[PDB]
Amino acid sequence: DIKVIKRDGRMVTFDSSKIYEAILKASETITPITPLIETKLEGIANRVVAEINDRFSHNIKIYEIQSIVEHELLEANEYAIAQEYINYRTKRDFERSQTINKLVNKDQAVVHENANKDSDLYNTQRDLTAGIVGKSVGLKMLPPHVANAHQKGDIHFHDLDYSPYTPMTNCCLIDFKGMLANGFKIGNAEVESPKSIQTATAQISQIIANVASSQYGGCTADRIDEFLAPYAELNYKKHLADAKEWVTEEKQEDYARAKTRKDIYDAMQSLEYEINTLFTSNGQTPFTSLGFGLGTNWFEREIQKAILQVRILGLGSEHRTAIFPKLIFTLKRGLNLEPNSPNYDIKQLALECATKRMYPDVLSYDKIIELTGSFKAPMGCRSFLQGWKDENGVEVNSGRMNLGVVTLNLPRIALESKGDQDKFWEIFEERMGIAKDALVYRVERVKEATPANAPILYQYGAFGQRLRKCDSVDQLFKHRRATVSLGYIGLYEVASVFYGSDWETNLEAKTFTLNIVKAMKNACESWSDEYDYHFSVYSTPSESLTDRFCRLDTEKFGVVTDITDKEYYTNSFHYDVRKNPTPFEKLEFEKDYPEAGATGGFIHYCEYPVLQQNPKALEAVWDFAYDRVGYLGTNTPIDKCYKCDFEGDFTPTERGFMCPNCGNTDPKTVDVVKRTCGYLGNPQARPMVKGRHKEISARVKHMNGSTIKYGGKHL
Amino acid sequence: RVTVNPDIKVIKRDGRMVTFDSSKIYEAILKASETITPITPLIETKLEGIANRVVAEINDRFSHNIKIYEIQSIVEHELLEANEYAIAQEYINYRTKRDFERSQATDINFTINKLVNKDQAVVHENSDLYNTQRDLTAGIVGKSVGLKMLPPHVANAHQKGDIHFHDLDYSPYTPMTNCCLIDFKGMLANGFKIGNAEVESPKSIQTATAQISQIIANVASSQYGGCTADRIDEFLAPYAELNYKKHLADAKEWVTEEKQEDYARAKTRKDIYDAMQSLEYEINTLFTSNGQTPFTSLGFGLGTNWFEREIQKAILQVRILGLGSEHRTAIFPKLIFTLKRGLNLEPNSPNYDIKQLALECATKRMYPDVLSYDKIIELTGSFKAPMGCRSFLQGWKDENGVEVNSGRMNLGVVTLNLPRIALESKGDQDKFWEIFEERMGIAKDALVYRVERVKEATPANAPILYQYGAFGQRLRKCDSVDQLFKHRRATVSLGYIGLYEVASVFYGSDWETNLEAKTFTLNIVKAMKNACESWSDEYDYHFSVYSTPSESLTDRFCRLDTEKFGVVTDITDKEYYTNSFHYDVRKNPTPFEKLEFEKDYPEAGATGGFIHYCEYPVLQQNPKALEAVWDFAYDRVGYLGTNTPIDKCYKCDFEGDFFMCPNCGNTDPKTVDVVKRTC
Ligand SMILES: Nc1ncnc2c1ncn2[C@H]1C[C@H](O)[C@@H](COP(=O)(O)OP(=O)(O)OP(=O)(O)O)O1
Ligand SMILES: Nc1ncnc2c1ncn2[C@H]1C[C@H](O)[C@@H](COP(=O)(O)OP(=O)(O)OP(=O)(O)O)O1
Ligand SMILES: Nc1ncnc2c1ncn2[C@H]1C[C@H](O)[C@@H](COP(=O)(O)OP(=O)(O)OP(=O)(O)O)O1
Ligand SMILES: Nc1ncnc2c1ncn2[C@H]1C[C@H](O)[C@@H](COP(=O)(O)OP(=O)(O)OP(=O)(O)O)O1
Ligand SMILES: Nc1ncnc2c1ncn2[C@H]1C[C@H](O)[C@@H](COP(=O)(O)OP(=O)(O)OP(=O)(O)O)O1
Ligand SMILES: Nc1ncnc2c1ncn2[C@H]1C[C@H](O)[C@@H](COP(=O)(O)OP(=O)(O)OP(=O)(O)O)O1
Ligand SMILES: [Mg+2]
Ligand SMILES: [Mg+2]
Ligand SMILES: [Mg+2]
Ligand SMILES: [Mg+2]
Ligand SMILES: [Zn+2]
Ligand SMILES: [Zn+2]
Repeated sequence: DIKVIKRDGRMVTFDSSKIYEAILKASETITPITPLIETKLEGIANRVVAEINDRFSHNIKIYEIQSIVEHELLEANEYAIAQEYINYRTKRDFERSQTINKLVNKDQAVVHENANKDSDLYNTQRDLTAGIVGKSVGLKMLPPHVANAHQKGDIHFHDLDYSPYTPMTNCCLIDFKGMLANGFKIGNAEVESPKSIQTATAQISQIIANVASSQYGGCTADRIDEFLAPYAELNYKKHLADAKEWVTEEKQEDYARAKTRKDIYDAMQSLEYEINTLFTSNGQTPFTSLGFGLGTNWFEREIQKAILQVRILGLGSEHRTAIFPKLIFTLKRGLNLEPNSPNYDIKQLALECATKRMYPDVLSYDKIIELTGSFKAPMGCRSFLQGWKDENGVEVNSGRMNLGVVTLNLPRIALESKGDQDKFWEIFEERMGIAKDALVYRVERVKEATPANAPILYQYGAFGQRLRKCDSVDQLFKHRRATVSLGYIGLYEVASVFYGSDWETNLEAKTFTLNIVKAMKNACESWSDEYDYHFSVYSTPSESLTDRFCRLDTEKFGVVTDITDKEYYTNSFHYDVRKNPTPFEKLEFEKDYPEAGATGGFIHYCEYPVLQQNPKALEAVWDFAYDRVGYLGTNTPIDKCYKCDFEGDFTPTERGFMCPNCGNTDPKTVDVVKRTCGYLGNPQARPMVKGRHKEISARVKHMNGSTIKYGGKHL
Repeated sequence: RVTVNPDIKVIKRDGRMVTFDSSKIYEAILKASETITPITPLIETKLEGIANRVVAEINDRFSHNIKIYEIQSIVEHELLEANEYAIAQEYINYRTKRDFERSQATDINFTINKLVNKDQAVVHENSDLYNTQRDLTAGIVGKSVGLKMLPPHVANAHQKGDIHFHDLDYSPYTPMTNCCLIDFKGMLANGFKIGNAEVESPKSIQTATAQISQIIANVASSQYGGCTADRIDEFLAPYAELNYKKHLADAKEWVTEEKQEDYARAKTRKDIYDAMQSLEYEINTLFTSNGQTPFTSLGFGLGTNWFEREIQKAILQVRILGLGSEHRTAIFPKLIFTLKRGLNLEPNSPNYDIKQLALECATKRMYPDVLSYDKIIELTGSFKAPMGCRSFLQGWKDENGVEVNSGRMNLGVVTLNLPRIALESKGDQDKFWEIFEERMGIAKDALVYRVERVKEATPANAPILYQYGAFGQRLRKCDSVDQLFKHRRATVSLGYIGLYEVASVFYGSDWETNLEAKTFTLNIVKAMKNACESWSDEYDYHFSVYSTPSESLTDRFCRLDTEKFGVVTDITDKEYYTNSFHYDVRKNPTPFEKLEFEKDYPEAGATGGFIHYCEYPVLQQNPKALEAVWDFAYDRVGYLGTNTPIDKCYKCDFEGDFFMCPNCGNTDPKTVDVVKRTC
């Protein structure tokens, strides 16, 4: 290892952190450290070490290290941190021997957190430029008042990187049943109907990879155990015919049964791994959901079991938690909910999986039907289609899509209200009109698409009906077949402005938040009659919005107590994550909001401790939730550090998450899984924005218990 | 007066190694001083004393080369040692100003705002998928940024059409590499991380081929060129053997002892076919950010045992059968079959049955192309399949004396517009070699730049390549990627095109029979070979002569020359340039005549990339005729591709070469199967 020559002459040992901490001090003079800046600095620090060993062999001087640090800062295009580092380092060199320049424009004086030349994948880097062009051109395509409201922060026009630059749609339920049945053309090949479940799960992932790049939202395989089971019956028939030729007569049925079991497991094992190797143009994996649970026969049951035990096993030899696809298990009274039900053994398997992998989320078969008019898994994260029938009276769920999302900054309306609820509704009506204009423009823009733009969607069965190149894409959107999302956020903050930080026990406060949801549902019903598309109230995931709205409102209104001071906004109608109600009180409080009109999109979370050796505690919440809420997710500490074998809940810091036992943050040797919003995420692999990270750090547990499964060893 | 170590060379910012020149240091210090006070003899004495301390420190801190910023660091250091704080302040301020402005030429936010507003150009060509439409804007930005990053004389040469700097959409904006031979054998044996999964070694051939298609997808997004699975029948065989091992174990529990061996054999043969079927269909459903299928190749043929033979047959059987119910011809991956005397060449050879199958496949489809095992060894120093289209690695032993082929890559291509040089000569070969020497130097500056650019890549920019085995050795995040490029490990491509047009300028249309006309074209290849060998000794990367594929480059050079020189007879009047050294496409020599004429050019030094095309009417639907060409080619050329298959109209059921359809006139690509070579 190379030694370092100090300025006085003595030789010290190469301490790599002296480079990082130097760069850190220069960055902190511009803006406080964040998880995103942390990985940016660590990547730049690695390049410095690389250049040092590439340009020097036995020793290196201090000023030689300084010239590499400044050189690598300019090679990474970090002009703001470089200007600070160079001026300070130069000032100290002049002082030891006895500002220097200004060369950065207003837009380069800020640290760009989502752009790391030394850390990002190539396709991530090039797609970044496509998104900048797309957003810039897209802002001029919008109606100017809609574009102005987005820029100010009154509303949020979602997915500007993709829409309206392209007439892309949002999310959808892929009609896998129709596609796999008749075959389809994908890429250069036009495959035929699969003759086994292995070929079927292979075609599914290839369909997902294609759908993921024809739309800016997620996609779901609804009732996968049911449409996959016929292809697993082909496997049984195969193995049964093979048993006639080779196997003893007394063993032919056990042979075909045992081989088909392994085939089903291998097919779902392939679906798990292949989805985790797929990626869109930005380098990130596709946002995918698998829904299952309503199958009853042996093949449908085995597919359910194989999905869960694959997720339980984990990815690779380290058995890491699979973040994608999202698994959604359907609970149904009489099928798997009661201990006497035939599929109850699968419910106990899904309970084991949720205590080890957080997934699966659970749907209430009946409550979903009541809230949304029919049963289906949510499109992507949490978007629900409403009950809809075709011209022949046939119920149609899979094959339907969402056309776009626009979200209202509700806390802003409360902060502009100055404690006057009459002024709140006055501003609320104005903001609703802007959102209506934005949503109508989205519908017009998506209708300008052509079947040739996304053949997998419009021509080969993903949207249910196959169109010709001459047909209009609106044929699959009109008559309320497609949905349009009117989003919102921060009902807690809206109530805190008028009723204080402990309004949850105030009925008049609760009524206010419920009347806001009903008002949005009322307008959506009116818009749905005006334009004959299904507008619905959507509980927007706070993955990026919680930071953007809180950041823009802090500039406009300052540090408002309980609102902007915490640096995040509470998601939709959710309970204040800082308070600690029981999971039973939480679901009883929140259940009123989807019933009031928030049915276009919704979810419920609960924070548990380590539940791996206590699944019945989780089962009491699922059973309690069946009659009250439709979509329930389970959060439980399932992190793991592979340096000291610690398992539990990592301690959040200003830079991300570190091991509570040894302080390890290296994502190569830690498995940190947190619920971003609906989906799970790896905050050590892809760090979240500061606001999203603050909201995650503010979450308290809802039932007592230990957040440590394995304490770890002393290193 | 201190003398610099003569073993030290200055590495310019664009990668060029130049002679050390202490006057460059003195003049720099002088320019900073003149901004403060006029020069005086007393100041000169101080400035040349400082320059001496700079050269002494250089000799004290570096042994072989030194970068520009390392010299500047010493200049600023010694200025502060000499207590010339006024000069040092002016020098640092000016040097830092130029360093920032130089980095801002790679900034997107500056140029994207200009692209959408005022001065930057968008339409620069002289497509329905959304990801294609979004990728167009990424390439517009990349080409606009890339042109400002290149050395100015390289950019001017490219825009004028004197050279072609390949893949401006991707490099130098990103430090991406070009093509490679993926080291599948190392990845599959030791496991690897891909996406979010740290997968283990495959326990079956079905899992092996599934991991291959996913590796290919991830590699295809980490580079702008093709990738190749070399000797796929051989490294897949150990995984097909695992299928046999577990089938024989199941046979012991379910099958009677008399049938146990036949059970494991039959099931394993089916598993092999199913696995290769998946590889075929999964490759065709892959796509890069532009929506196109990644260019991929499978090389196979040298396997001998039962498992290797079955993998070869399965590959050819799947390709023969076609894609889908209509049995369309699969264009990707390219199949490259290895002929070898004693293994499958002559009718008595053990694998001759596979050659017969390959001949049937190449006739009914287009692929497999064939490689002469012996000729490739003679031309490239060792045996390996071409990376991507036709890029060949040279024979290379690693630091442990082991021959390495898979895991190596090409760093970029720059193609000389040779027909233009001939037209600029005005009939005088003396001016040709004069202009040829100049264009040669410009291409050298561009290739040196590409190597310097790809070395800026970090392992984290492409973990599948640098960290998880695609390039052989696995690097850490704090290592340099150059470890996998240097010591001639990676190749650099010097391209050319249009030897027919060049000779025709000085010798007329029918020069092929002129002995001195061919000697001239062969001297052009030899001049390129010798230059590349010299560049390889200078920079320690393998520069090689590359017969650039025509693609769209043959239209860019011809279109730009038509604007510059007009309609020249036999040159630009046909609206295309003949590829590299190939025989005139308008002339119709026999396959044996064509191969005898063309074999000299790889032998002359065009070995970094080459292929031989034969399009003879007798070869259509005639496996016997094709075998005559393969056999004749084995001892003469190294890489041969035969006829394209008949274009099929699925309506009206016509077969021919047609675009429209002679029997009806259909143009719908859904009911039409047209097969063309990508390169
Ligand atoms: N042991 C070391 N290993 C690697 N880099 C080092 C080491 N010590 C110092 N550096 C580098 C990192 C910075 O680029 C540069 C200045 O860092 P700094 O910690 O202030 O060093 P220093 O020698 O001035 O120490 P101090 O300020 O504590 O006296 O020196
Ligand atoms: N306030 C700051 N602004 C910008 N960069 C800073 C700041 N503080 C520290 N740094 C960076 C640049 C310094 O070279 C490096 C090491 O810090 P420091 O020890 O203060 O400086 P130094 O090593 O140049 O001088 P010295 O050791 O003589 O104090 O950290
Ligand atoms: N891995 C794959 N990915 C995508 N398509 C595939 C894959 N393997 C096969 N296909 C295509 C080829 C056919 O057009 C269609 C049916 O495949 P498959 O179920 O393997 O039937 P098959 O006709 O090859 O019969 P079998 O495998 O049962 O002998 O799917
Ligand atoms: N051949 C060389 N020998 C020694 N030092 C050199 C050489 N070329 C450049 N330098 C050093 C001297 C200065 O400290 C620094 C910048 O000098 P300069 O002549 O402007 O280089 P350059 O590569 O930027 O060229 P130019 O500005 O002419 O294009 O580089
Ligand atoms: N006007 C000046 N004031 C101060 N120092 C100067 C001035 N002109 C030149 N120098 C010094 C510092 C420069 O690094 C060095 C070489 O000059 P110059 O080639 O113009 O700069 P450079 O090499 O940093 O940039 P460029 O990228 O344009 O080559 O001489
Ligand atoms: N279709 C697939 N695509 C990608 N990786 C896969 C796929 N199937 C399995 N893998 C991964 C999982 C393991 O880490 C590794 C080995 O897979 P595999 O050979 O199926 O082993 P295994 O442990 O599942 O045993 P077996 O299949 O014999 O029961 O590859
Ligand atoms: Mg210091
Ligand atoms: Mg397996
Ligand atoms: Mg200069
Ligand atoms: Mg098959
Ligand atoms: Zn630890
Ligand atoms: Zn026809």
